[PDB]
Amino acid sequence: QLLEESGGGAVQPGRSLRLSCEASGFSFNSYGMHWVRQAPGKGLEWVAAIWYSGSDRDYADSVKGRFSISRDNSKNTLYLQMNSLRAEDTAVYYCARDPHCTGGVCDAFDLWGQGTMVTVSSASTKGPSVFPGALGCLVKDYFPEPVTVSVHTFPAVLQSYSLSSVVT
Amino acid sequence: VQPTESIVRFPNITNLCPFGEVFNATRFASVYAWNRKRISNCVADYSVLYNSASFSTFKCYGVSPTKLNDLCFTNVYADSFVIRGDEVRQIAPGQTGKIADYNYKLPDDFTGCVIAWNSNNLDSKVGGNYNYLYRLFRKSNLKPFERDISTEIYQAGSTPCNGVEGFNCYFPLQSYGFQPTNGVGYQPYRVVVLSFELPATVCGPKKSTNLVKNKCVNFNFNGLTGTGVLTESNKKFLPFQQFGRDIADTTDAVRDPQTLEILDITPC
Amino acid sequence: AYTNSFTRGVYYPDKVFRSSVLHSTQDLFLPFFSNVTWFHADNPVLPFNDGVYFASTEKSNIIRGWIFGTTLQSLLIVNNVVIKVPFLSEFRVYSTFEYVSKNLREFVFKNIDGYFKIYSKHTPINDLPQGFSALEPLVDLPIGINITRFQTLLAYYVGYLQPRTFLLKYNENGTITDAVDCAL
Amino acid sequence: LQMTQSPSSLSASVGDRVTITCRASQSISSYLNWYQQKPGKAPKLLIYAASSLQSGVPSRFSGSGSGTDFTLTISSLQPEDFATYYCQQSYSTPYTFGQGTKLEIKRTVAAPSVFIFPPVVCLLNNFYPREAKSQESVTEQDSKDSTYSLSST
Ligand SMILES: *[C@@H]1O[C@H](CO)[C@@H](O)[C@H](O)[C@H]1NC(C)=O
Ligand SMILES: *[C@@H]1O[C@H](CO)[C@@H](O)[C@H](O)[C@H]1NC(C)=O
Ligand SMILES: *[C@@H]1O[C@H](CO)[C@@H](O)[C@H](O)[C@H]1NC(C)=O
Ligand SMILES: *[C@@H]1O[C@H](CO)[C@@H](O)[C@H](O)[C@H]1NC(C)=O
Repeated sequence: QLLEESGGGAVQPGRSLRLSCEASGFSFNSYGMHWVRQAPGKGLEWVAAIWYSGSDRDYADSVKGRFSISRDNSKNTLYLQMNSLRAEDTAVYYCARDPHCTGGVCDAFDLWGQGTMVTVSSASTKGPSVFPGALGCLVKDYFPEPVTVSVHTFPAVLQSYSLSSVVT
Repeated sequence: VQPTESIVRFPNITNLCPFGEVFNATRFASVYAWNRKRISNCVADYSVLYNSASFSTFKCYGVSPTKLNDLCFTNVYADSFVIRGDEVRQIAPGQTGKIADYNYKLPDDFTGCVIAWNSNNLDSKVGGNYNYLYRLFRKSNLKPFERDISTEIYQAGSTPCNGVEGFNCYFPLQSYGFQPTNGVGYQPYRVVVLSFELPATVCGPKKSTNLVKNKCVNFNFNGLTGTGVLTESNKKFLPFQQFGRDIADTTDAVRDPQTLEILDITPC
Repeated sequence: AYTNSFTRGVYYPDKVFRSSVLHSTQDLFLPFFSNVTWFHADNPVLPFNDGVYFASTEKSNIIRGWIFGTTLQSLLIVNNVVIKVPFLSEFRVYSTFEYVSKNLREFVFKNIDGYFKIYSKHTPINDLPQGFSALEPLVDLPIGINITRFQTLLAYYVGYLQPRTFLLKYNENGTITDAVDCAL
Repeated sequence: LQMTQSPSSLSASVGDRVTITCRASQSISSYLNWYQQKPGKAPKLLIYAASSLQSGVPSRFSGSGSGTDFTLTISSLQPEDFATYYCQQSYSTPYTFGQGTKLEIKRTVAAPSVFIFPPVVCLLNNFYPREAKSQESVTEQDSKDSTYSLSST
């Protein structure tokens, strides 16, 4: 049993995206389902939740009136429909399951998922321009994360992305 | 001939029973999946439970609540679930409703106790308490002591359905909407049903006396009473047998459970 | 293969000593004069409805134990007894409970009311005689599961218990010597 | 509701006790959960309902408290228990998380090795603890000897 998320990676500001979460290997309809995001280098944050009835649901303070959570108990899927994105809605999004009380765990979401990066910016998809040092790399002016380098590797920084990796 | 004194001979067991692990748990189970636990080989003090001011319902049925420290019991259980306020009156023999017909059903020859209390300050959230559920639709009734954890889709119409939800096809569970400002009557009450059956292992804390013979006294060997003259016996018990009867179908030969010895009961 | 037992299967149904009483009793019993299903020693999975009579003549420690389950939680008995909740030579039976403790071994099992019961006896012989023994209770196992199919293990006989009604006679010492069948 | 978690930084040696405190801002109940996040992966459940261990977690971790004061406590560390620790309230919707207590490994003071690359990048390699010198970028603990690495541009 696991929870795999599909879903996009890059959009313009002010558009829409539709995420997914395909549970497999358990009884899907008897649990509640939540969405939890994570801004890069920051703490966790709670986003949405849907329960058994199909018309009872909650949202955060910020995103309420912009997102729309809904499930579908036949295809074992959970959806999130983001609309009118802002700048700071960029994160990694997780889906998690919280059981109901039968003796064991209760309302502490215990099983989690992969995570699908969502980047919201006005930039366009660009490859890098690798410059050699004198020893290390200066991988500069790309979009979006991630990108691997074949020993230290430094985290990338936003520019008004460019990272660097230095071999000892 | 009048008796002289009394004799009690219980087994030599000392430890206490796990009753804290049933009554003082951090959170119970919902009623459609009610929990269940066996209690065996321990010393059960029912006085300390009965004489608490916490319990707002204590209705023992086959046995009276006062004389629970004296008997000896076989097949003790303990069942923990959570129900509403105006539904405690259905945890009884021969009641009808929804909790007693689709969720938890007690038989007619019931011998146990039914304890409840008010736990509004432990089971109730300010939003909606979506984690205690109960079954609402089921095709038929239940047996005694039969559980049904099956979240398959229901069909209230003549047309069939599938694993989808639509018109006249419903999801069978439902949640209580526990809320810290519900009126008294929709608040969460928290129930434990004991049940036992009257070879015993678990019983009460009566201090064991020492055996006297050959005269007319009282006797209590594992919850079995009477008066009689405890002679020395000649009967040849195979080591699984404990009691012993005649064609008059009364107890006449007993194994002393402390020191393994066969005794006879001749009536005074 | 269908052979016949003619008088077997009676076991003590209660833990009450008696003496010189013609007592009447209603439980599960092996029906007298029943076509028991003699197997041959190869290990068929079998039906298990109420309780199974199991008799095996024996020479050199061939019969070892049983498995009890539904889909094959499940129950194991291996012969020194091991109980936990194929063939055995080497331990190649398979890939939360414990207990420990010529020939004609005769077992009777049951599974009622959350408890698992075993009644036992084994006597000398030189197929199945006219002799009449009884089976003392040997263990009581509270595991409370759904047993519907069992399979014997190796390095015998199988009947089936129908709900019947007997009348029994105890001797002076408190031992069964004869059984009267009232529903034959 | 507004949950306040402290201390924000921590450094301990292998075999100590640590005390994380997570005070709420109005009383709840036994509704509090504790999570562990090794850097990179998903989080993981440790303690639910303010005091109960989750099946799979060892009996080394144990939390306690109710009302407005809650506390997680490890008995004696292992090298696999170094992460960020979060505390979540389950009482009102929205469910707010905490801030995190990053749990570090302690060693003795070492020296940086300063390089410079012409066209610039100034490499400060393999020092401890992390201190100061057009933006800067620092790594995590190099878990063979628990040492930093830094750069500036
Ligand atoms: C439950 O715990 C309280 C202490 O919080 C104790 O006084 C009470 O006796 C306990 N109930 C039992 C053991 O049944
Ligand atoms: C035993 O088998 C014979 C074979 O024909 C059959 O006629 C008879 O009814 C069977 N009797 C019992 C008691 O099974
Ligand atoms: C017991 O096992 C049988 C297998 O033949 C199954 O059909 C039945 O539903 C089982 N009963 C329960 C209560 O699981
Ligand atoms: C009853 O037991 C006595 C033991 O003294 C024995 O001698 C006698 O043979 C037994 N009775 C029968 C019928 O075997």
